[PDB]
Amino acid sequence: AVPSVQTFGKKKSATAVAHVKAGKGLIKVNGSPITLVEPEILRFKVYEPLLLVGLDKFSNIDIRVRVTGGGHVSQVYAIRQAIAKGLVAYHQKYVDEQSKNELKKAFTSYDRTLLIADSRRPEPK
Amino acid sequence: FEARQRIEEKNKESSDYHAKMAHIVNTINTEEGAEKNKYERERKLR
Amino acid sequence: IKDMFSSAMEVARFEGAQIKTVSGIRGEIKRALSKPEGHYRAAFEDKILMSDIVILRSW
Amino acid sequence: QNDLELQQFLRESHLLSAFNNIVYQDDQVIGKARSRTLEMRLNRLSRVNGHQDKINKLEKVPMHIRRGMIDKHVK
Amino acid sequence: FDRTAKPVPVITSEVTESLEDMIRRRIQDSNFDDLQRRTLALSEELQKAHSEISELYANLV
Amino acid sequence: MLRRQARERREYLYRKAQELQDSQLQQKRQIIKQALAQGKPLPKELAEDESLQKDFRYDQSLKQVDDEYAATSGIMDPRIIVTTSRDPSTRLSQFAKEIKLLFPNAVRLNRGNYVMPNLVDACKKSGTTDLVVLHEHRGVPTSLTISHFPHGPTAQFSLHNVVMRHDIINAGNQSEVNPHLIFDNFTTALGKRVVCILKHLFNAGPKKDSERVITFANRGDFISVRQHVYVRTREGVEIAEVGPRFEMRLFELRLGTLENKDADVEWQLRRFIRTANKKDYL
Amino acid sequence: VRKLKHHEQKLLKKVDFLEWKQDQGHRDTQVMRTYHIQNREDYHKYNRICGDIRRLANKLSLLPPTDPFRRKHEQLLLDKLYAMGVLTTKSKISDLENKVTVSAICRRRLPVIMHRLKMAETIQDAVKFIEQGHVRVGPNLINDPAYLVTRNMEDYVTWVDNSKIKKTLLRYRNQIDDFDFS
Repeated sequence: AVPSVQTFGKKKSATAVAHVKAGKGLIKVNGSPITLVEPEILRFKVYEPLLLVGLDKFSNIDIRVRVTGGGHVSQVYAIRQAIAKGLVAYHQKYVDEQSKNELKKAFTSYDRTLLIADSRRPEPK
Repeated sequence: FEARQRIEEKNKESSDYHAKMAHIVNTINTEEGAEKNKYERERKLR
Repeated sequence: IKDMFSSAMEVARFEGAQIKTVSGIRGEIKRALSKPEGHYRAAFEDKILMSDIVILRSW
Repeated sequence: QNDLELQQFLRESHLLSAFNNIVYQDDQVIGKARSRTLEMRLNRLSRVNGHQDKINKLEKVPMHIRRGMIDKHVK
Repeated sequence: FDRTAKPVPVITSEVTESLEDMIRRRIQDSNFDDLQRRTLALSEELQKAHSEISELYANLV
Repeated sequence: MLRRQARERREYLYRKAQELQDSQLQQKRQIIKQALAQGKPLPKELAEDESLQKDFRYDQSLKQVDDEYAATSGIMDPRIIVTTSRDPSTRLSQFAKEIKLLFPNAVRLNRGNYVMPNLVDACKKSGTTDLVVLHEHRGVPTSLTISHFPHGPTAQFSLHNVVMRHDIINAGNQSEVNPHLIFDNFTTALGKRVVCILKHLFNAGPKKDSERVITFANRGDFISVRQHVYVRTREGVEIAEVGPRFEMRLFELRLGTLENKDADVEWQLRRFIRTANKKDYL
Repeated sequence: VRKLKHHEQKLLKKVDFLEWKQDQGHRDTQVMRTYHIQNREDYHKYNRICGDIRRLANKLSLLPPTDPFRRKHEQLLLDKLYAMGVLTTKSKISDLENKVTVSAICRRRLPVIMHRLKMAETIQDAVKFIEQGHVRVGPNLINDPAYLVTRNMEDYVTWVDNSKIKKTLLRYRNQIDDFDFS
């Protein structure tokens, strides 16, 4: 087979499925390289799960995402949640648990909503 | 206003008619049935 | 509905009224459409079609 | 005779003595007197209008047992 | 022609006045409806039967 | 908690179905309770019948709020939310506010983008007993639905001859004390049902001194509501009106909540029936 | 044993080696088959509990009707047993001696609940998956096929986490998310 791991990300009404399989180090999003995720201001919102943990961890796996639903900003937040959950879940599966821990400490200390859903469930006051 | 007058009138007319016909039928059955059951009660004897 | 009436004053005088289609479905006639002059809207009890003719009896 | 309760107490005079060796009243009565006398009243009320076999069917006892019971009883 | 509904009843001085007199009578008599906020020997042998059934019930439960 | 609420829905609907199957066994048990007491013969059915007669000791031991409200009628005071439709208008925001003041224990709530399943869910999960959602037409309000939450009924009313306190007269401001209630001329079984929904929407067991009554007069299919304050003079009662006057009118009574849209329908107003206009509660 | 001939059947009118009278119809064996229960003593323990309930309903019945002790104890015992789930409805009060069965207690047991909730295919597979260790009630998992699950724990019976049976459901519906290691 292939070593392969699927994760999911989610903001207001977007969704984003990441398949991470071990390969040579490419990152694509809806069939285009990540360096053209579109709104162009928030490209660094998408790049921050890469540049918080250094590029090499992505030099050795092939992350490939698909989103749908929502608008511009929502699809940005779904992509980066899916990528971050993808990288830490693959690391727990097919490398060591220690590096799972170091990854998740990095992403959580910077921004916990790389990993947990930011659900603004209502409140009756 | 004419709606109120029309609808209220029509309903009253129909309900009164229903009670009228039921009174005719009930009286016919009651009186004549007394007569017919009396005649048959005689007839079974002779 | 259209061309049963000729002005919105006429429809005003006849509104709230009974109406039925050929096909047996009933309805009432409710508010006079203002922008084209004859029409009104009437709310049937089932989905009327385009091949239908609404009517109103009167003596 | 048109009374409803004296004559009922006359009818279950015997069960009360039997199973309380007073409490004739049907709201202090207790135990197998209560059970059997309810079976009594229901049988009488149903007997005036039900059919003879189903109003009193007998429980099933094999032949030599039931013949023995009736013989001992008649003695 | 006919109608399909008795139309809504226009609110008049007479209607209001009837309504007030209803209220006045019910408030004089003060029978006005509320939701009420809910609260919270025998014989020798009946006492014996109770005792047995209570012990039996405790073991079962 | 989702799986809990769903499981009791499934159960209670079942146990009601059983109830409508044993009303006839209720009736066969009542006959015997007459005939044991006063000596009368039994019919052929109950006569020959022996399941029943064999277990007529237990059932002899056997033997009003509506059923959805019976669990918590007098114990807990309700919690209500009153909320507008969506993108309201200035007149409707006033109307929602003063309705909130009409009911004690009501909290106003503004809807923008609160989709309905999320509103029902969040109320359910937080624990609010019922929800009032109000619909306008250019300033004039025209509908009001009231729905009770641990899977219980929704009454939809349409509302008609409206005058508002805030826009008529600033003589003062409302008492906001536990009011008295008057429910006039509600007779038919459906009428009892509507009494039950509105009455349990109100508050706790109010005091004998409270000078604010609220009248709900069923006059001919049209429910009419008014608020009143009073005094007791030595000759009579001086009633001063307050609060909005509007003729309410019931026109649907579903059993689910107000998202469901396929719940069962207890009563629905039928306009195009041949004898629609003749009766009442039809 | 040989489908014995006529003169000897008439003489041996009472013989059977398989179905006697003290075996009440093999009722025990048969309800055991139905719900796939594994201990002879399971059926007869359930019958001793069922017997307790029935003698209690009988003693209460013999107390008089207008008696608030009787009314309180039967209303209270019905509500007890119905909350446990061994009888379905709480209205008719004759259900104590009528519809309280070893079979009702068995069908509140654990594998049957999975089968009813459709966590299984048949009670043999519910038993098998319990025994291999995939089912939990809340935090703590059950290896025990003979567990009796009150209504409010029927809310909480579920698959264990990271079982291969949980992964199959999710992978089919196409919702595996490996951050959960579901």
